[PDB]
Amino acid sequence: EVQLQESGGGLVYSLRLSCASSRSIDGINIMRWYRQAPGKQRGMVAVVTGWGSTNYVDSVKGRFIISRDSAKDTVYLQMNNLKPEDTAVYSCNAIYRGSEYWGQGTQVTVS
Amino acid sequence: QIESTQAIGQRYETIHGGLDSI
Repeated sequence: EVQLQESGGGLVYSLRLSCASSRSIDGINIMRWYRQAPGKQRGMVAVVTGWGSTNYVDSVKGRFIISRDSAKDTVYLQMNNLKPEDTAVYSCNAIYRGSEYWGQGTQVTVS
Repeated sequence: QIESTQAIGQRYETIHGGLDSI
């Protein structure tokens, strides 16, 4: 039982993105991002856990970063290297007792 | 138990989407 919140819309010529988390922080086992270009299947982008792990999808090395603020029950992912295709519907979930966890998401832009 | 039934929750939202289309 977890809940999920995010952020990061609009276009800049800087560059911005993130999400957040809700419940019982630092049960932060596999806590992973997802992304869905519309009319396509699901997709996982970046994975970060409690143990300072850092691994990404084959497309966002250089393009992205994972961050983990244990204080205000949140995990961060900050976009870099503007390129529009990253426009999509998003999600930012985690795993706890192995239960399928999911949220809502956000969008990305051009120019 | 609870983990199974939460998987079940999300998975019937999937079910309801499919049933809507069909």
